[PDB]
Amino acid sequence: TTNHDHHIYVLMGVSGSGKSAVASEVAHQLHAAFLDGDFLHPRRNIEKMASGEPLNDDDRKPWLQALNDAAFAMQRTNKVSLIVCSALKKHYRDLLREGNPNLSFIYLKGDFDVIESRLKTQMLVTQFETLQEPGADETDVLVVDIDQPLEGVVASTIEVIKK
Amino acid sequence: TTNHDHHIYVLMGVSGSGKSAVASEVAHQLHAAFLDGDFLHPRRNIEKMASGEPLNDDDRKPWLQALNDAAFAMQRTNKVSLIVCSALKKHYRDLLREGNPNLSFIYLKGDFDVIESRLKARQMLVTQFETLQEPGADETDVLVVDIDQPLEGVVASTIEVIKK
Ligand SMILES: [Cl-]
Ligand SMILES: [Cl-]
Repeated sequence: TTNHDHHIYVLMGVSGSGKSAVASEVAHQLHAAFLDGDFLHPRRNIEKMASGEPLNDDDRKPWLQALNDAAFAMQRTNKVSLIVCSALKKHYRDLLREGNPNLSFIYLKGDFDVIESRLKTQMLVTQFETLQEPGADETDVLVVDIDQPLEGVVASTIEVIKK
Repeated sequence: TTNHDHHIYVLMGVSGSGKSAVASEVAHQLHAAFLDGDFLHPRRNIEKMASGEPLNDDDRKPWLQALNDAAFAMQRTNKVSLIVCSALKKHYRDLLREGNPNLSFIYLKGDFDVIESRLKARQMLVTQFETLQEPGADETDVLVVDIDQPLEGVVASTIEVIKK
């Protein structure tokens, strides 16, 4: 039931890296399916998040699981699928990869100053702390330079789904 | 924690009535948020479908819960949220309504002739119209939109209805 011709792109990166804005535009340009993963967070996680707490590994497990099922669902009937999901850790990425050999990552990149100077500084401090940038041991990960205008980021995102 | 200034629109109707393609154009045209409900079925249902097995109320219960949750999550940070769900039974509509007084439906409506032919160009269909319970006078949060129009026409009509 995996359609190896079909593909899922997880747009990943810290909060404020413009993930949603990119995925939406790219998806309209490409007529792709699009799922903002924030929406799948379980009520508990949002309470915690909204209250001002940063989540941990076990808060995210059930969420990542939910993204995994939705990628599977989406690759059934869409040639190209986009999922916004921060996927900060390598272990989280692995959870998304399971049973999804046709799923890969677009890492919308930038460092602390760019992002901050793009915009709660603390939230942002903790994301970068949690971020584990994917090394040479993750073959299915492409990177986009977000130190550019939205339109250029979208286009680089496009040239990478089409490369 | 519902936010009454924000609103969720669920596009209902039988498969082939164009739900997803309409929602996308509207969502993009309105900088609105958009969730195609099909993507939230559990593995369970998706494996079943892969086996040409058409679902019953039970397969749908957890799917509909998941949707209800997404609706709520979506309305935290979006003035306008769009969700695609065929939602043919009244009981499913109420299942979406729970805790979401701020969610209504856009019933994308057309006779069988009109959807039949959209499908051929892409049995379940007859069955579908069969399962479809049309929302009566007692469902007050239901707007209807005629789909025997050019898609741009249908898109324009769904926006008209949301701005009402
Ligand atoms: Cl972001
Ligand atoms: Cl449809």
